[PDB]
Amino acid sequence: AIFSDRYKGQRVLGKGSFGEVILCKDKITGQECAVKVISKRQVKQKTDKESLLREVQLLKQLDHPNIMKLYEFFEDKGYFYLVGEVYTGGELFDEIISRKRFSEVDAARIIRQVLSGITYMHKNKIVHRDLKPENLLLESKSKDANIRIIDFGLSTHFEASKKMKDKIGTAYYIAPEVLHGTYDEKCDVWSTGVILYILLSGCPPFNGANEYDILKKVEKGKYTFELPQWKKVSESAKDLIRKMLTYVPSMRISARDALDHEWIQTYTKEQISVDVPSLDNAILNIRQFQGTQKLAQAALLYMGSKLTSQDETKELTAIFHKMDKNGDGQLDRAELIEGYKELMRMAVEHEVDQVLDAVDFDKNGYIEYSEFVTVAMDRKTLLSRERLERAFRMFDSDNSGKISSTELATIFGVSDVDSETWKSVLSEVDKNNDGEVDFDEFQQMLLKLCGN
Ligand SMILES: CCOc1ccc2cc(-c3nn(C(C)C)c4ncnc(N)c34)ccc2c1
Repeated sequence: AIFSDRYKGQRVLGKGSFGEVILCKDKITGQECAVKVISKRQVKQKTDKESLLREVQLLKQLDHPNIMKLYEFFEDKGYFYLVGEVYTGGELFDEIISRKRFSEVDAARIIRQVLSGITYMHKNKIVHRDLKPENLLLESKSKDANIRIIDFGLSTHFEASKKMKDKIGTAYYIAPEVLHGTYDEKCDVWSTGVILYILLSGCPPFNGANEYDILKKVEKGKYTFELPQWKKVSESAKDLIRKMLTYVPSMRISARDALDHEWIQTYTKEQISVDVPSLDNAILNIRQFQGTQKLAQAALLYMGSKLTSQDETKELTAIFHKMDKNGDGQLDRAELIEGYKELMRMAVEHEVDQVLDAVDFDKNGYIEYSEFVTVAMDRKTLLSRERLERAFRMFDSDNSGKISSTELATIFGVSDVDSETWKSVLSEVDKNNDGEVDFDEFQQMLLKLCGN
């Protein structure tokens, strides 16, 4: 059983935990699916293979409406291919930030689904460990949509990368016992409690300028309902949170018992009989929170893609150089395709043609391969550049066009860019920056922060 015999790649869905997720189509039935591809080289394995294979076969037999459905598993010399159901509703928080109203009832409905999925996985002795908002996908982009939890089972068998672009935003949700090494299924209740806290206040209970500051707060395990917006929240909501954020895991409430809590029972009634004050301050805070996380994430991805495109620019140039036996710097369509594939080994027809459209619209003859390389690599970094700009614009909620030094400090702290380093970089871009930057200056900073 070879993966490529059955599935063809259609389009990339993203780079989630442990590797790329590619939208694929069954070659016979047309069935679309989301395949997580884990590189055995890039990602280390924790357990023996037998244990991994058994857990995988178990997961194929489990079905729950709030857990991502796993269909199939493949393996070759380099990779694992995990074939899951594709969900098109995006990440929960990216929906939440577009809503005009949000109440305790909305929060309770969300958390009841998460707790239902978790309870079922815990019954089968499967622990997530890395539960966070990113792992809550929607079937459709609407507040009416079901939540599907992704990544159950992976933490037990795969080591997470320490690359900051991957470990960004993780510190808020991780249980203290996970930091110290002894953990069980209760760690998922803790992570869910942090998410619930954020839904109801828009602020993480354990917050900080950078990873270590956040982790230090999580380890001490102390948090409060001191913020003004907690006055708008029921005592019942707060009581559940206290049980879910109980430090010693044996004293911490179970996912199953959390489903039986008064708050869940009361606020998830299909008929909203209780007061429904919109948590307006929480929505504004959550928008700020999401915006900050997505911008820091986009910033790191942009720098990563800039480095990647630097390499591939040199490699592709060398590839074409070898093919340039004439030494005239010009190649035809055929040769450009071969070289583009030669780099890929280190759809293709159509991508080349998009480049040739800009270079030689008429296509009357040969193409300066140097001209080609630029446009080829330039447009390949488009997604990251456009996503960076979109994230900047979304973070800039008042449409000021600027981000302040306080905001830069938050964004770079989350990104693990050193305070003195980015300040120095700012000074070089704009000596009279006046404690704020526009998008262009922000982008210039990112470029200097990755050796450009
Ligand atoms: C034993 C677990 O095996 C799997 C198999 C498939 C998976 C697909 C996704 C997924 N990511 N994304 C984007 C956010 C990058 C998705 N988008 C839509 N649907 C999806 N299903 C995913 C995540 C985890 C998965 C784990």
